[PDB]
Amino acid sequence: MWELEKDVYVVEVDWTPDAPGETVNLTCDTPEEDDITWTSDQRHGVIGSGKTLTITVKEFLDAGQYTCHKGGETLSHSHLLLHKKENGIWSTEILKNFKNKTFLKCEAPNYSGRFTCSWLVQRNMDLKFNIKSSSSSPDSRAVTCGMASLSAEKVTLDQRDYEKYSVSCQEDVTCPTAEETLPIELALEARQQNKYENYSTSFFIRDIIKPDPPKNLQMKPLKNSQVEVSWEYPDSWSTPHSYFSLKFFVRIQRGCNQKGAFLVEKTSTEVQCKGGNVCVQAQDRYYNSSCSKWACVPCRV
Amino acid sequence: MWELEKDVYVVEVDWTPDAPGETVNLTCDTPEEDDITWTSDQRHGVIGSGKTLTITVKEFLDAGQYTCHKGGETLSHSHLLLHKKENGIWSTEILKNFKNKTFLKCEAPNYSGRFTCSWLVQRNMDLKFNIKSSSSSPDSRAVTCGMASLSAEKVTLDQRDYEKYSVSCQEDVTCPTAEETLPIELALEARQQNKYENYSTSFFIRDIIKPDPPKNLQMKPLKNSQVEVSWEYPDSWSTPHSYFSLKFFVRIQRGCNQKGAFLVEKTSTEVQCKGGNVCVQAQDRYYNSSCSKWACVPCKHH
Ligand SMILES: *[C@@H]1O[C@H](CO)[C@@H](O[C@@H]2O[C@H](CO)[C@@H](O[C@@H]3O[C@H](CO[C@H]4O[C@H](CO)[C@@H](O)[C@H](O[C@H]5O[C@H](CO)[C@@H](O)[C@H](O)[C@@H]5O)[C@@H]4O)[C@@H](O)[C@H](O[C@H]4O[C@H](CO)[C@@H](O)[C@H](O)[C@@H]4O)[C@@H]3O)[C@H](O)[C@H]2NC(C)=O)[C@H](O)[C@H]1NC(C)=O
Ligand SMILES: *[C@@H]1O[C@H](CO)[C@@H](O[C@@H]2O[C@H](CO)[C@@H](O[C@@H]3O[C@H](CO[C@H]4O[C@H](CO)[C@@H](O)[C@H](O[C@H]5O[C@H](CO)[C@@H](O)[C@H](O)[C@@H]5O)[C@@H]4O)[C@@H](O)[C@H](O[C@H]4O[C@H](CO)[C@@H](O)[C@H](O)[C@@H]4O)[C@@H]3O)[C@H](O)[C@H]2NC(C)=O)[C@H](O)[C@H]1NC(C)=O
Ligand SMILES: [Cl-]
Repeated sequence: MWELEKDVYVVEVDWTPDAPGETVNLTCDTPEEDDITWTSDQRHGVIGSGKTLTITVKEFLDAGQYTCHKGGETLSHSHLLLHKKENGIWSTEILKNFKNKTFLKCEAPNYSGRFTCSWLVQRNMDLKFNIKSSSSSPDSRAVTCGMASLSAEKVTLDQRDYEKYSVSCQEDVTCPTAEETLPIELALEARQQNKYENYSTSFFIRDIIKPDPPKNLQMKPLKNSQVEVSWEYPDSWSTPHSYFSLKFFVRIQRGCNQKGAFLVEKTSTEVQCKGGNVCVQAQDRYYNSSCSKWACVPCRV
Repeated sequence: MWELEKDVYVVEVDWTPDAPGETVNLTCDTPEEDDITWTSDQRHGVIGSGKTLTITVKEFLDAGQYTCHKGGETLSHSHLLLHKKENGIWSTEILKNFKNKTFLKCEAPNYSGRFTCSWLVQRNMDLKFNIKSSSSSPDSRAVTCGMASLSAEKVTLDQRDYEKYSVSCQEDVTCPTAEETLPIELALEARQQNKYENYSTSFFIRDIIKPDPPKNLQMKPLKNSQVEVSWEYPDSWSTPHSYFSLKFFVRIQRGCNQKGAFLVEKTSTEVQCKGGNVCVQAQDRYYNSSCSKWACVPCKHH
């Protein structure tokens, strides 16, 4: 057993059929020692007595809020969370993993240090999240995360729509241009009713980069079946652009889709369409990170 | 007098003819107090006695290793180095200054933070060098230098060729784009026998930059007395090249010389030669730092 916060404890439990439950002592926060009575918010009536209550916690009915009493007045209460362990593996049942079998997915629009991480939930009910820097060493990368919020966007995997959550974070001290020598290690604590689980992830900001689509994609014809297309770097992207260079792929219509797109490092090109869309996306010139969303415009005069 | 390291002390001395030497007390590192005697590695026999030896240090014979003894066994020893001061000036006799009358010359091939400093020596014998960050304040630039090594190259000044030393250094913390707001202040300690001197220098890495010569200098003709010459930035140079841009000068034949060289910011040009060499050197586009070495290459029927 271990303390999560004031008067909230987590109990690790082996979830095999014939497992011996953990015996946990819960003492009352009062100077008195007589006429002490205990109750649970999962059971009817008095379930114990004595200043210290000793119980065997195996099932989830053995969890919850245990309340003290003396002479009809309440005294204190302690909360029990369960951390399931089955076949040697810690449970991961509150969150739904993405197609790539990861649970936490983070992406950053630039190298400033700000980024967001997101996850999916199997059932959006009675949830409590909290995310922070897992490693707390001096040579760790300090991060200041916000509070988790339910997002309007709903990811659809298999034939099910999962609600997604998200949280924005900022790296404390930064030098965008500097090379990253060690990763950002994060940890999400997840609760659902009286179930406790936790998810961890490590990453370099360079690997999670995904620029925003190029802005001001304008049109200008040239001759029969030819048109010059121009654009400019997005406002979100890191500055100066001479250092944080970008490359672009250009495809035609009728992550990184490289089926029939041609590379252009400059911010303009000449191409033939005369019917259909001319779409262009961006990527960091020097590192193979995630590409941007497509920015499309028709091919009409 | 002041301590350089454990049991090694430096004595500042005015080297005018009739100068009063500095009196220095040397105590023994032992709990005993009787039968204590002193010797020197510059003098024969016992030169003193008592737990504390008091001597007048003026000449170099008064320097060296002073050893402590009791009952035939050695106890401890202290080393004395001399720092000469003549006409108010601290001596600079171990090192030979360059043509520009400086002693330390540093150069960097890129903005990484790595660089090297070099110096010359008048006589390569019984030398000990050590270089470090002179200022040790919080707002100073921290540097981690290596060990000084004798170089194969020998600079030739006047009518004599002098042996050269060099040491590579790295600036602890770096930010590629960042502007340098204060310089890198270094200090070299030099010893030769029992003589101590020290040399200092301050610089911004941007000022010591000297790129390496441009690589893959290929040729491709055009017409009678016309030919296109192309090259590419050197591998040592900082990246990305869109930020760390370079300039190039192109001269003809038959450390920026630029006597008859013409500027080209792009990595190629068309020029007339039809006989001779076409040489090209590089420089940082935006700062007037040192230029690179030259990269040279030579130049019927219907
Ligand atoms: C993700 O999820 C995992 C899985 O739960 C988290 O891992 C757990 O973290 C907690 C807190 O960091 C760990 O608890 C600590 O455990 C140590 C060591 O405990 C063992 O050794 C002790 C020796 O004194 C012993 O007392 C312990 O006994 C208890 O537990 C057993 C059952 O295991 C039970 O039978 C006993 O009756 C006891 O109740 C155990 O054998 C312990 O020393 C710590 O306590 C000290 O330090 C704290 C901090 O100051 C202090 O407050 C205490 O008073 C005490 O001085 C503390 O209990 C837990 O062990 C981890 N789980 C595992 C499997 O190792 C992980 O933290 C989560 N990560 C994130 C990022 O959220
Ligand atoms: C390059 O070369 C120059 C030239 O030598 C170096 O300059 C010298 O650096 C050293 C170390 O930083 C300096 O020594 C210190 O001196 C101070 C002040 O000393 C004066 O005032 C003292 C007042 O208490 C007094 O005691 C001193 O007296 C001694 O010297 C006189 C002769 O000058 C002699 O007659 C006496 O008998 C004494 O022996 C002197 O008047 C001193 O306070 C320092 O000591 C304290 O701090 C150290 C550090 O913690 C500590 O260990 C000590 O116990 C003590 O608490 C220390 O001795 C020296 O003064 C500098 N030279 C000059 C001319 O100023 C320079 O450092 C070199 N640079 C590089 C980068 O290598
Ligand atoms: Cl210099």
